[PDB]
Amino acid sequence: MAVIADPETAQGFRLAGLEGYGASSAEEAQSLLETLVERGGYALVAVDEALLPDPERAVERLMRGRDLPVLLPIAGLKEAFQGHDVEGYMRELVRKTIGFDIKL
Amino acid sequence: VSPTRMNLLQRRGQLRLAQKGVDLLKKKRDALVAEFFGLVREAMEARKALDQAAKEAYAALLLAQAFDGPEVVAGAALGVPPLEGVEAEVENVWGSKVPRLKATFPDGALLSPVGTPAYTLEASRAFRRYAEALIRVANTETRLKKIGEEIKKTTRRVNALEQVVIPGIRAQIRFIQQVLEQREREDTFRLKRIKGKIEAREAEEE
Amino acid sequence: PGGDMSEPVTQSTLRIVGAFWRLDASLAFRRHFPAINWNGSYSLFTSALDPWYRENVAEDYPELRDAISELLQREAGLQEIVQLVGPDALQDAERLVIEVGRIIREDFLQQNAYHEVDAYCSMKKAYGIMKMILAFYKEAEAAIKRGVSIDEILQLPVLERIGRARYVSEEEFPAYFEEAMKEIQGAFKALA
Amino acid sequence: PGGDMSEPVTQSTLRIVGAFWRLDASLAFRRHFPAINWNGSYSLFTSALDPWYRENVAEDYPELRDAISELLQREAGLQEIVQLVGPDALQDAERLVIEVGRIIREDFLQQNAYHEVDAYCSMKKAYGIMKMILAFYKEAEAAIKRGVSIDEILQLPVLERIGRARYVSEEEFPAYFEEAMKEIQGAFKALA
Amino acid sequence: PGGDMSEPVTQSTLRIVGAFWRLDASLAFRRHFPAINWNGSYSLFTSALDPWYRENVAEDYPELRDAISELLQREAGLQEIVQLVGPDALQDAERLVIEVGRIIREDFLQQNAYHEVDAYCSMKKAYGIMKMILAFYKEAEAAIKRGVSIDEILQLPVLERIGRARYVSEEEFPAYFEEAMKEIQGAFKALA
Amino acid sequence: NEIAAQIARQATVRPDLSGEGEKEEPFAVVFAAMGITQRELSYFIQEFERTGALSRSVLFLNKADDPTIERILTPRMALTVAEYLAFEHDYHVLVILTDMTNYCEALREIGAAREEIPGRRGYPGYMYTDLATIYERAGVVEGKKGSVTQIPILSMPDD
Amino acid sequence: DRTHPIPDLTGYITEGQIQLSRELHRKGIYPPIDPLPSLSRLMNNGVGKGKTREDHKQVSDQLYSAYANGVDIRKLVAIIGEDALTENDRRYLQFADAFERFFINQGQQNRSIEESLQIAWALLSMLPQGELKRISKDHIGKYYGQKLEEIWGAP
Amino acid sequence: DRTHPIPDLTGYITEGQIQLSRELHRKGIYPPIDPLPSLSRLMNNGVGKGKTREDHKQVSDQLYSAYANGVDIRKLVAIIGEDALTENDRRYLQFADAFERFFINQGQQNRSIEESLQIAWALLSMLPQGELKRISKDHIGKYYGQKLEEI
Repeated sequence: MAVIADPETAQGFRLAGLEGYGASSAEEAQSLLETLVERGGYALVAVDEALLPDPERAVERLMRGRDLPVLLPIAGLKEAFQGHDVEGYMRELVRKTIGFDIKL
Repeated sequence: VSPTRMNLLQRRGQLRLAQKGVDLLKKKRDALVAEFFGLVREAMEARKALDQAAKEAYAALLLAQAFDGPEVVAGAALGVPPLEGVEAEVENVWGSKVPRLKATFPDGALLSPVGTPAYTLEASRAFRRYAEALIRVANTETRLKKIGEEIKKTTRRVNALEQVVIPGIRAQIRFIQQVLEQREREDTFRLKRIKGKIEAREAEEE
Repeated sequence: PGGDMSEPVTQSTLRIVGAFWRLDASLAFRRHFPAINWNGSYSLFTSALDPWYRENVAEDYPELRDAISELLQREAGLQEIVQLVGPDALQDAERLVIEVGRIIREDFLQQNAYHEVDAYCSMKKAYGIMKMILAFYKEAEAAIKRGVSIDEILQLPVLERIGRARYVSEEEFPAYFEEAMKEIQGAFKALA
Repeated sequence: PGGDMSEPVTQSTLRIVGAFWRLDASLAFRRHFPAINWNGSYSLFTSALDPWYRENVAEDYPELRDAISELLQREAGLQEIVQLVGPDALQDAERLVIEVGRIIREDFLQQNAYHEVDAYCSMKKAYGIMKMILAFYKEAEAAIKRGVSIDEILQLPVLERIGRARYVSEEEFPAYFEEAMKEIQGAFKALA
Repeated sequence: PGGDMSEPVTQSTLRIVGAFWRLDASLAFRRHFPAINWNGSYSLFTSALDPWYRENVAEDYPELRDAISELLQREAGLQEIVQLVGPDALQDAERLVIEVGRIIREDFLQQNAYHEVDAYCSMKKAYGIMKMILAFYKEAEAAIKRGVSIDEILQLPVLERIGRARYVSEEEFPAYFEEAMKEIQGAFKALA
Repeated sequence: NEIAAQIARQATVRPDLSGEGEKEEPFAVVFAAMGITQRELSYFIQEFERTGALSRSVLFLNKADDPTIERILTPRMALTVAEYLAFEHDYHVLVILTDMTNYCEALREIGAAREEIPGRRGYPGYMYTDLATIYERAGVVEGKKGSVTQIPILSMPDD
Repeated sequence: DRTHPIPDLTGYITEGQIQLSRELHRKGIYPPIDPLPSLSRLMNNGVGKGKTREDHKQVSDQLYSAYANGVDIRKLVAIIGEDALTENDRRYLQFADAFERFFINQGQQNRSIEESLQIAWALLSMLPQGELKRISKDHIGKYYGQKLEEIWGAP
Repeated sequence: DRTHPIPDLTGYITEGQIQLSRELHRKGIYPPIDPLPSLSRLMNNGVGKGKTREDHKQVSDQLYSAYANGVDIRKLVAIIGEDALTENDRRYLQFADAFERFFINQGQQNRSIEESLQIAWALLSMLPQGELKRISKDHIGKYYGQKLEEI
């Protein structure tokens, strides 16, 4: 599969049977993931939230008709120490998927 | 619609059907919402499990390339083959199909069962758990988003009903009612007029 | 006038006649005859005739007629859900009822008046046709109970026999019926 | 005939009367008495009656009444989400306004006609109860802004007290009101 | 009387006149004048006049007219769809149709009766305006086909040129029209 | 009106398909106009003289500026002539009655001037019998060759 | 049509109605009396202790609410399916079916009031105790738990 | 009912009408005058250069066309979510609500024509240029100055 992350971890994912790369620029990332999905030989991808928070504003325009390669955000090198805020992401997802701010 | 009595009764039937359909859709939405709030909790729990399992692989990869060899890891990564057994299972959730990841992902079947480096060995076992937890998060969040889509779809349908069809049918109904009342009033005025006219004429001939 | 069932003459008639056969403009536009609106019609003689039927047609005729009427009522009930959610959203336990409604409506009730063999229809013929329709229904329901998808049920080749039923002559019909019955049994026991 | 306010007699009546108290059946279904719906009802004598209130009850009575009315309006303008999601998943200020709407329509509007004390109420009793509820709502809002949760606030010992003001006699109400306002102020310092 | 077209005077007039210019209140509530409902109106003279247009306006005037009318008809059709699902739930072709429809009915059909210039409009002027609108439509369609999104189409500078075309006087309109064709061509040609 | 004129211009029997009869003599058009306007009348006359069918057509014109109560007689005169031609000189006749709505207007007017009991929307109570005395004057007769074919045209008021 | 002048004025003057239904009739149920739109306006004064058994009123109310719930759930299961319903909802479904098959469809029998209350309690027992929210606890302890026996083994 | 014979026949004789809305009354607005179904036929003879300020007629026109869009955008927001928007649909909802809450709901006070036009320009300013394609370019350069922070 694939992952658009810091290449320093991408080599670990290589060790994990999963090719990965990146160049710490949103533009080149969203440019060559176009090719990546046109070369859609993988079932899913991962991307750091920093390179882009939402991969849909990148790939949905080409992810029409297909749904197999699923895209989801993953934490990065910076967050690996400080940690992630699951609640921020979950709440910003539920707010749109149900139309209200919930669970306070 | 032509204004008659048959049409009026049909429009009333339609209005009753629409209301009894609105409440049914609302109940379907309530069940969907129960399922959704049941899913979101386990989804955030699986995300927390992924977060914690990230620290293990992170710790393994930091001191591996640092304390142990910096290039042995690159050599081994180029050595071990990648994964193409990542087939995905189809799943239907509330009348619609979603993918379900069922990546083969062998464990001992790959290269170097027990090998030379001390940290490159245990690290390779850590990205195993990393990938496993990640695909678990994938499988739960995809269904979560699907259920959310169905909920907003049902909401859109309910609002469409309750603010476009019901008022339109009420307006049609009242227009037909006015037409029918008007015609009845005209004909009774005409009857009274002819009755009085012939009665005046007969009182004239007595 | 204007097809209005609320005129005074139709109302005067409603309270006098013993049976009432209602024509509808929709089925008439579709060229689907006899175009008798099943929902609005009725008959008040169906009880006092049961002895004649049990003695002259078949011992269990009233029960078959009652089963068919209950099926049609259930289908008419489901139509109000279809009309707002669409036919492809129902559970297959319900698409079965809708499809059997369609089969009944277009293979039993609909009748050709100009065909030299479907113009007239005996009563034991109708008995046979009802019998095998509801036999197939019961079997296919038992099937869906075993995880059979609804679509392949709607492709079994015996449906063509059931559709051709009403064009068989009155003296050929018993052989056709005794063949179709075992064929319907086999269309499910053989798949196992 | 069947509850349609558009019929000629109701339309002719609504052009001359000054108040329209709307009894309702759904309210009586959930044991809310007297079943006057505060949403359809209306009155046209208030604007002319303000001075009698300002002189014979209090100088701020119209303001308290406007506050209670706006509070009920907010509460009712929120029923869609609470029916979609349920109360216990709302935010802080929304759950606060929901619970205050409940306190209102369960300790102020509701009245037991068979009880030997609540059957009748003065104007000053109503003014006192409204002032109590407004004080509590102000304190609860400030506290939730400060950092307390709602579950503590709904367990305050003064909720049962403000919910008991319906049943105190007219002679023993004024001192009751004074000490109750004292306690409402009191629990606040615990919230800060 | 009620704006109702089934009243006897209207129904008696519709049997003898050649054209029926129907006014609408909905168009007048949003200040769209002359507020004529182009869906309900018709004219039975339009065919006998073509030998006149072909010699006195332009040889291809009827083609322009028929294309404009067909565009209006399509946008009227699909706006019923867009009413329930919003404009984002439909593809780029329908978006272009909707935008060109808004352009047509806000830059061609409207006519300020109190403006010192717009109050009167010749035939050559109307031909030129229709020609501009159709030229832009064809170009934008080819463009959206070859990979430009809708936003850069809507942010073009030539739309302000087409929009103010009706305020240009008669004796100087031809030069404005030539320049406008230049710009409609050049805003897409420099746009690859 | 265009559909009616097109039918009149193109209509023909096909005896090579029935096999019987090989004559194919054209129709003789009887055309009755009640309350017709100048526009529609001009269209009809020009179409007929284009197709060359005036030499075998009878016309009873009652324009919209003619008196109203005349329209009580136009259909009956037209159908008298049609029946005569068909069942006496073996013609195949095609009758086109251009607007029955105007006939009903005239009927209602003369009926309400006389103060009867009116029917559904003021129209008289005998309108059914009155229209039947016009429509039922058509068909084919045993032992004769002629035929009378009717194509009434009416305008449903509010569709 | 319940707006025709005859039933309209009869509703003005009388105290309620018993609505017959075509659906129960065609489904083979007799007498096809439809409990949801029917209503007796003077019922409260003629039931209770000293007149009938003392549980009469609450039993009738619980039956009414449970039937309405079961009917709506039967409509919902067609689009959702019985595997996606809660347990209490499946109970309500089965209750509604047994209700319109045993309580309503009585045939040409002559039931007394005590047998009617027997059948009512046997039906209410299909639901879980604690869902019976209109009946008081004493009546529950006194009559709940009875099972359908006389209705299938006896006529 | 606007089609009842009384308001209907009265509509054909007068030179306009001021129609009151029950919705604005429910919202607490006063005077609950909803501007879409209202009309004043003789307006153009009384306003304009040398009678009122110069921008009167065009301000009215643009204000009307802008508020008319807000009503229908707010209508479709009531069916699909409020998520489906752009930068400008936010603008139009905000303008419509600020209109109903500041321009109409004036209370019992007496506003001159100058401060009325001032409020109107302050309410139009919360739309960008370019959308105000009903007014000309000159007095918008003149009057776009104040924003609604004056209350």
